Amino acid sequence: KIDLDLDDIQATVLRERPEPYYGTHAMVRFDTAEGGRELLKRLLPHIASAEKWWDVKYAWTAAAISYEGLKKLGVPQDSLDSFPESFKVGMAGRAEHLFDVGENDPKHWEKPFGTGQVHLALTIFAENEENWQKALVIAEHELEATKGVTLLMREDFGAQPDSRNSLGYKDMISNPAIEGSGIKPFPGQGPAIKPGEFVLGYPGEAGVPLGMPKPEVLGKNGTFVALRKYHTNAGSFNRYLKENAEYTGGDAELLAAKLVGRWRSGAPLTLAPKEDDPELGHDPNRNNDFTYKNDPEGLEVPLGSHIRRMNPRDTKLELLTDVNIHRIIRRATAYGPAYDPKADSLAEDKVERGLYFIFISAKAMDTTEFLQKEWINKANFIGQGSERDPIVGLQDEDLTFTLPKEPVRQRLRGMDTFNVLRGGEYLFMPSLSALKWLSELK
Ligand code: HEM
Ligand SMILES: [Mg+2]
Ligand SMILES: [Mg+2]
Ligand SMILES: [Mg+2]
Repeated sequence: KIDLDLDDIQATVLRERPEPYYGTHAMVRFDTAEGGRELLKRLLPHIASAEKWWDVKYAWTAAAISYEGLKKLGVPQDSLDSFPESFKVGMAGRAEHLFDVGENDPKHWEKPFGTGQVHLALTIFAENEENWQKALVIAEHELEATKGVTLLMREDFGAQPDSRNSLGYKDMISNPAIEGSGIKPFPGQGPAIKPGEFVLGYPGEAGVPLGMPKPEVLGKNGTFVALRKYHTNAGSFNRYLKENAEYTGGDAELLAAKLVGRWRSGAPLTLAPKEDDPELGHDPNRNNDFTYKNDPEGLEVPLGSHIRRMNPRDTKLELLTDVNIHRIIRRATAYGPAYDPKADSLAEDKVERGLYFIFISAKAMDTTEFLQKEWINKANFIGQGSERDPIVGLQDEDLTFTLPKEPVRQRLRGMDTFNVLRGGEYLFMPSLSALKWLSELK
């Protein structure tokens, strides 16, 4: 059944990223309360809802608002107080619960981020360059027309060869299935998570709705967003694959597969353990149909590989854990020059490429802080001590990655931080009704 008011929920909460994809991220500041309210009234016609999210849509526009954004809009103090504390503090201010330290410390963040300047994040997704522009010109026009707001930054994304990300992996394969979305999960995508884990106003896994913003028109059919921008050091990554390829029989593509858990083509190593299977990788009805019940030792998908860290499935962990409450919906967008596998100079790390991530969840701040602190930058849950995620963890050359083989558990060292945080924000992705309410304040 459809249990979700799809016509009130923003499209981005349920729509997969288009294939191929083009778009733009835009960070906006509200100079005056009335400027903010007006921008929303002008954008609101162009914010698509999640109606028939399984159908084709050549472009849609998303909007998500920071605490500072809500404050400036004039949201009353008793409504501001109903948002979680983490959201109030903002992402930079919560760096300690995110292990955003070292290279990722907020003092190094790119300009708009981490300062409270970002009030409104606008994202345009599109499947061809023509509808990207059509929606872009519409966005730019309404911005120009709104005195009282200024566009802080703007960056285009997508147009990647074969849609691969900034390290050449097929991304956007595994996202949680939502009970009540109207669509049965792809094989191996189950189980359908209770809808209140991802949309406010609805029961979660524990049977009751999560704490949500007040009044009901502001919080219902909304959700929370963790937006993070990374810079990718593909030079360092490439040199790492070459240096350590001896440990996977000279095959650098197998080593790239062991660090993520999937070949760059998308095939998971549980379904393609010895050689790539690019047709498997491209097929949504095949590329996710697996668990780890027959791989308890990480011989196929290593325990500390990226996808297995982020979604352990039936892996035995240290402490009891309901994986269902630690899921996140991801929208990844690669930006910058396309990834090149032969490029391994030091200067390749200086090419401005990377990823934007929009992580969506009714408790997005909690789950992002949880994943960052417990499953990316530690390995106690998998019994590998201080090993950290090879793709996005804050690496130290003397930390290791354990690559299980026959009959020896090989250890690798000398990793650099391959994806460096350039900034981020905790945002609130409001319902279509809540957006209208915000535009009619005061
Ligand atoms: C920063 C650079 C990152 C890169 C290059 C990257 C890349 C990937 C790739 C290639 C996959 C496999 C494709 C797929 O399963 O859809 C994946 C899966 C996943 N990643 Fe990341 N990712 C990054 C950051 C993050 C972060 C910060 C998080 C969470 C805090 C995250 C959470 C996940 C999850 C939940 C999955 C799905 C696992 C599953 O259901 O099997 N990723 N990522
Ligand atoms: Mg949307
Ligand atoms: Mg490259
Ligand atoms: Mg960059």
